[PDB]
Order: sequence, then structure tokens, then C-alpha cells
Amino acid sequence: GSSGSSGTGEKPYNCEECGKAFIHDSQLQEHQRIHTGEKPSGPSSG
Ligand SMILES: [Zn+2]
Repeated sequence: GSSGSSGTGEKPYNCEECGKAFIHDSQLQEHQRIHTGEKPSGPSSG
């Protein structure tokens, strides 16, 4: 698993709750909201 060896795979933002990268803040924030609330039935893994 290269795990980011060479290429284009980086973002100034990232979710330390699920593992989703974001190019901008507004984007990430608009997502982190899903965690603050009551997570659905599925992503309840890690
Ligand atoms: Zn997340």
C-alpha cells in the first residue's frame, strides 16, 4: 500500500473522526456536522 508515496494526494483539511480529507474548511465543517449529531446506522465502525 503506497499510502501516499508519489502523486497528488493531500489536503489542507481532514476529518480525524472518520478519515475524510477536504480541500477547504467549509467543506469539512459541512461534514463534521454529521458526527456532532446522531450518526446513522452504518458508519458506526471507526
Ligand atoms: Zn468525518
